[PDB]
Amino acid sequence: GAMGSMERASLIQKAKLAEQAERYEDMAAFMKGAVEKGEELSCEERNLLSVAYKNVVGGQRAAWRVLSSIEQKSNEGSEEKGPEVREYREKVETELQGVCDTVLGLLDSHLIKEAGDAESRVFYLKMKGDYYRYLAEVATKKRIIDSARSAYQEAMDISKKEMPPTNPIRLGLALNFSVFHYEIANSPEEAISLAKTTFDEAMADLHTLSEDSYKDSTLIMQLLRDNLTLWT
Amino acid sequence: GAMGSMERASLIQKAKLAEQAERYEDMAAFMKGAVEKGEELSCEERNLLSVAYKNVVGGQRAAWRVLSSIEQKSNEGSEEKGPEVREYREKVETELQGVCDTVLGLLDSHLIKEAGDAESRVFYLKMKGDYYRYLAEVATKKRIIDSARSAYQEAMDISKKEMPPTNPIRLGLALNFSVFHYEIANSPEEAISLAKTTFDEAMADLHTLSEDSYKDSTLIMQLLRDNLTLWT
Amino acid sequence: RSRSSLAT
Amino acid sequence: RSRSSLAT
Ligand SMILES: [Cl-]
Ligand SMILES: [Cl-]
Ligand SMILES: [Cl-]
Ligand SMILES: [Cl-]
Ligand SMILES: [Mg+2]
Ligand SMILES: [Mg+2]
Ligand SMILES: [Mg+2]
Ligand SMILES: [Mg+2]
Repeated sequence: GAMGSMERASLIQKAKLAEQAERYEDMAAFMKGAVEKGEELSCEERNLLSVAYKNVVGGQRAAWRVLSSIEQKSNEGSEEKGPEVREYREKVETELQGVCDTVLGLLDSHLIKEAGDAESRVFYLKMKGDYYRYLAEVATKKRIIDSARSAYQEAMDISKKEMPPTNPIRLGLALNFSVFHYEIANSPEEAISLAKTTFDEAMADLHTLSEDSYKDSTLIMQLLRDNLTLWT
Repeated sequence: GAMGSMERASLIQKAKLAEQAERYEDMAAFMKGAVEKGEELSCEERNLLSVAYKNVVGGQRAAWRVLSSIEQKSNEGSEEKGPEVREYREKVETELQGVCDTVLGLLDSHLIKEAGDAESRVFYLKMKGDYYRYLAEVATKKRIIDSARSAYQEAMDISKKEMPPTNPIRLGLALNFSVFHYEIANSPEEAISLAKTTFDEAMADLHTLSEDSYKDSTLIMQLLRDNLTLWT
Repeated sequence: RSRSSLAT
Repeated sequence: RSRSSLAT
């Protein structure tokens, strides 16, 4: 693609510049180019990839929700305004699906299969679950939901065997899987149970951590607690 | 172009949806398509065009400033990091210039020449000044500065003859021309004089206005006052 | 309203 | 730092 002529290190450098400039579409394109060089990604590089695409799809998801809400209102004594709301919601939806398909394609070709360490494999499987979850949010679907579930479950199984309960990757995975249960899978009790158990097992392991690791873990634990407060 | 097959009214409708969804690039593309239908724009439509492109170029300008600052820091005991900062600043700069050229092209073909009423003609000439000003911010230039000056001056001459001193278009034009003087033309005294005179002449005309028009005018007057406080 | 992992 | 007309 268009990044084929740029050095891997230059793509990484420019991804960091793009982040500083809040140019997340550029950041994602640079990181896609870096992945396509075919080498494995370091921890920092994995995080750049994740930040870039999370910001891109996050803006698409927010736009899609605005347009979907307008579309649902039009379908209630509502005056007919023609096909335009549906058309434009479909346009944004198709672009969102394209970004998800792009990320899933990078994971399948070939990030996941080359990821042998727990930290990398769990990271990528969580990403797979997340981007299938974003596809599920707009799907009208059972197979997409099962694909998200399967990726999250494999990541959970590895994380429980290979990582301590305070590990930020493990915590963020559990957080997002709990959101999947609550918002996608119609399983609020599973969401609540997962969030509670994750929080409590992390609490009990905080004593092993340095000041900096304690800050990292407790930040994510607070999101679990915020959700539990919303859900109960 | 790609909007050639879409109805004018549908483009306007979708521009409004794009605004609600904060999808300003889409909004601008829809409004470009509407302009290219060849009919004059209403007041509301002119404002949609302006909002869309101001938001697009505003994000580019902010990114350009981040990257330019990093580039200037690298050119001070600074370790050599290669061509990447310059290359990426140039990429953003070229995209910014392209958006400005697009807007200026719409104004020249054929919005300005068909604009006969003061409200439309002043609006478009102000836009011309603004987008030449954005080109001047990145130029390394005398001719660009003179083009901005000339457009603003023609807009000022019409606005002073045809609009009351509280008219929000006239006020916003004076505000932006004063910014041109201060930030582009190295003329802070002219900037201060223009802002002061504009503010004082508007003050004296507020008594003629309704409650709603008073709110509209005083909001912009506050920006003139904020700048005067910064500049003096 | 549910919070997922931060974009960062 | 100078303020120009709002994007809106
Ligand atoms: Cl559309
Ligand atoms: Cl396990
Ligand atoms: Cl570049
Ligand atoms: Cl005059
Ligand atoms: Mg190489
Ligand atoms: Mg490996
Ligand atoms: Mg027609
Ligand atoms: Mg006319």
